[PDB]
Amino acid sequence: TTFVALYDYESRTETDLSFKKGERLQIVNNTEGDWWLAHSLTTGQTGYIPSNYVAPS
Amino acid sequence: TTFVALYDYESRTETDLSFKKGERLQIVNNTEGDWWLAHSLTTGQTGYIPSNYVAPS
Repeated sequence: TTFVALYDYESRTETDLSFKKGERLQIVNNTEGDWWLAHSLTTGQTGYIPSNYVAPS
Repeated sequence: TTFVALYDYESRTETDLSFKKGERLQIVNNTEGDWWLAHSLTTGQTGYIPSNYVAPS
């Protein structure tokens, strides 16, 4: 339930969290679900999606 | 391996993918892992993190 960072991470956008190796993090349950990097076979566009918006074929 | 969108999603940043209900999506394996919304107990900051950078307490 409480995780520890193994590496530094520097934020690349306004929505991600920067953290330093050793920081203690708690995951936030939320309605979007985990986010996955995805590719649209319909549009050819690519980027992150909220997993709770999709289902398997 | 191939997912279907259950809902429209409109992109909120430059890194997320917009898609319409019914679109067909493939997930992209990558080194960051799934992303989780997280809260830093060290800094009080909050936002998304790459899951493969952390481990359980």
